[PDB]
Amino acid sequence: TLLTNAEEISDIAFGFMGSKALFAALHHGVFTCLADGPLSVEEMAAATGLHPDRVQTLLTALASLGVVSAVEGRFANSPAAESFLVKGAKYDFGDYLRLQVDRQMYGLLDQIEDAIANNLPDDATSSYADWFSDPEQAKLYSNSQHAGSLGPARGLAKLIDLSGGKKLLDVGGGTGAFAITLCKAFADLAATIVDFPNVAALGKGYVEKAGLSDRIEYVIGDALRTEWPREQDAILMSYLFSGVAGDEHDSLLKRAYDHLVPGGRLLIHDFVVTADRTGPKLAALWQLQHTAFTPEARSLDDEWLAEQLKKTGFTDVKVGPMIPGMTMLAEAVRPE
Amino acid sequence: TLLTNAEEISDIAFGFMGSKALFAALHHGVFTCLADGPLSVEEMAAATGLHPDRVQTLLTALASLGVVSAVEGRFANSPAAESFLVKGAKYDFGDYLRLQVDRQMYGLLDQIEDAIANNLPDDATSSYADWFSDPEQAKLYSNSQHAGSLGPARGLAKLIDLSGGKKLLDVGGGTGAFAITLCKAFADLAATIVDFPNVAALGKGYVEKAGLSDRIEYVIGDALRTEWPREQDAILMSYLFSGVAGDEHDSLLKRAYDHLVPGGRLLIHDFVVTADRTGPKLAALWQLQHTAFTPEARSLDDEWLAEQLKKTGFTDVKVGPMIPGMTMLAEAVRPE
Ligand SMILES: Nc1ncnc2c1ncn2[C@@H]1O[C@H](CSCC[C@H](N)C(=O)O)[C@@H](O)[C@H]1O
Ligand SMILES: Nc1ncnc2c1ncn2[C@@H]1O[C@H](CSCC[C@H](N)C(=O)O)[C@@H](O)[C@H]1O
Ligand SMILES: CSCC[C@@H](O)C(=O)O
Ligand SMILES: CSCC[C@@H](O)C(=O)O
Repeated sequence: TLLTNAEEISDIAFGFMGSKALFAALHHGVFTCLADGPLSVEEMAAATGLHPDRVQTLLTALASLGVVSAVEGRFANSPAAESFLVKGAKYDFGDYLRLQVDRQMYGLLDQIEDAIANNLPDDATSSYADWFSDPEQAKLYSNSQHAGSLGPARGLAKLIDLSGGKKLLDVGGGTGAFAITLCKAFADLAATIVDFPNVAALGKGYVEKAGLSDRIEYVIGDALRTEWPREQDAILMSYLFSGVAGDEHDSLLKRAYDHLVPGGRLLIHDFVVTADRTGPKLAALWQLQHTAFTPEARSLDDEWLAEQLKKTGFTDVKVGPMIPGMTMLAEAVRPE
Repeated sequence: TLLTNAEEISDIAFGFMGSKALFAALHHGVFTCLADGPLSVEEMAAATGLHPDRVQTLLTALASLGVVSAVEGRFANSPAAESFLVKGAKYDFGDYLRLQVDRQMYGLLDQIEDAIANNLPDDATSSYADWFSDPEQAKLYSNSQHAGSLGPARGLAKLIDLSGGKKLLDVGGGTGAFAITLCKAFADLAATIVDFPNVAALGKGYVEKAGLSDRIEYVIGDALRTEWPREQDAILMSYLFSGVAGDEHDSLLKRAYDHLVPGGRLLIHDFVVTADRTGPKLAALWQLQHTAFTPEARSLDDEWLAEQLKKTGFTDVKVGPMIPGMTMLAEAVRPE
């Protein structure tokens, strides 16, 4: 798409408003109340403790975005709302949306005007490290991040083969949604996670809870200033490049390569744009979001990633989509 | 449409990142830099005083949104960008977006979770009066609004005839964009604008520099508590109902009626949704925005509006589109 109307510009300009319609509805459990069938404005006001005129305004906004249906003064969940937004649904993720995206990201992106200029004040969150210094933020971000990564981890376990008592290193693997998943999935697979203290202390909870403190250890600290375990069969870097300065990118690949065993695989999951750089829109937007608290970030495209993977010494380099319209998966092999 | 895919939810959830892409770009003069022709990342890094990497991330987000094209390594302004976002463009409204919408509205919407629950915190901005008592806030808001309203004001003059010695009352007419424009058109017209002190203080500047001091006067204050002149020929309310407690809607129509000579016209320009509450999307979302700082706002719909107008006593009551996909205009005549 290339914009033509002033209205089309307005569509983009006021997109934050629609995001906040969804977010607010989530906080007040709107889609959960609709789960048992259509409701009038007044029936909703009673179910949520909101004033009728306010719900009318909230729902009207929702209906206009297709998130709910509006038929004869009664509103109902869209199929997508029933699947993904109703509390308890197998695929529910309203909580990732309202806690991490709304409570943290929305406000945080008020920083980009300064960030894309590397003009941040000191009283701004300028890194993951700085941000996570606040344990209750670290826990707020991780807890939803974890929840959100479980699905993609499963999809991941279906492509790669870690069978054969192997060793996994997840650099920046947070609270362990990917390692925990790949370990439960693969026989005799052991894993290390490199992540910051406050995050690491939270992962240790998720890992002991899974009953896997025998197979999964944290090397705690800043990955860039902390020794990794060498001779690993597989390295996972998921949303690491995005939250890391762009000058680290080359030496990040060299290190991954150096810490691999011959035939070892490197796995990079992240917001990646096509090389023509016209999308995918969700990934480009998320690159920007990360830049808000990572002013030195750069933009990963699939071509660049391919080429630098090869010039690092990797072979069998492949790049494909993971989270539809949002992330990609790059696979690399240190040669046998 | 009625959404079904998790990616469709995602489109909306992260729509706010795209608003911010546009805004950050306006703040740094991106499109004005692309005004003379296509540019590369280094050149754009140069003209915007941004790092080539942060410009790449920014422009890439912009391309995937449609705001720019991405060709042979060089970025270009979309046609819409050329004409609406380039400073000095005949129809430029970039400053309205980055100053009023980005610097004020985006942050204000952080209140809706509480505002929709009629439970804002004491430190929350909870009305126009509250908000504009801050002169910097009033200035920032009103210099943009004046600009974004000049075009629609010309459109409104072309739709109506206020000739032959008329008196116009513009309630919450702000810095007088409309009034100035309709006075410029109809040489014998006199106007009266009713708006808050910090706003009127600005308006007078815009009025004097137009050479209209003799024909346009302010009545400073909360319109709800201040006496309006009587025997008017037209009464304009443009974006007044949106930001006012729903409590007060009936009795605004009545006063307008009582302050009109027989055969005089009431004009209501505002974000109005349709009675089926299906849209327009943009009006529905601005209704939610105003509610963030007007917790007793109610949804203005077209049917209610025409009905209340007849209820109050008007005739020749029509409602039609005004700003495409965003606002409507309701015309009514007090019987001859
Ligand atoms: N320099 C650094 N050192 C250690 N951890 C880092 C880091 N930079 C970013 N991180 C961590 O990288 C993680 C990014 S968020 C994603 C979590 C997980 N890898 C997943 O895919 O679900 C965060 O947990 C953050 O704490
Ligand atoms: N209760 C009130 N009394 C006086 N002015 C009010 C008001 N409530 C809102 N307003 C004003 O109405 C204006 C809304 S913005 C639009 C201004 C102008 N009528 C235009 O359409 O371009 C603001 O200037 C705001 O200050
Ligand atoms: C930096 S948050 C990205 C995580 C998101 O993709 C998810 O877990 O669904
Ligand atoms: C408070 S929004 C101003 C109205 C808008 O539609 C414009 O044209 O500027």
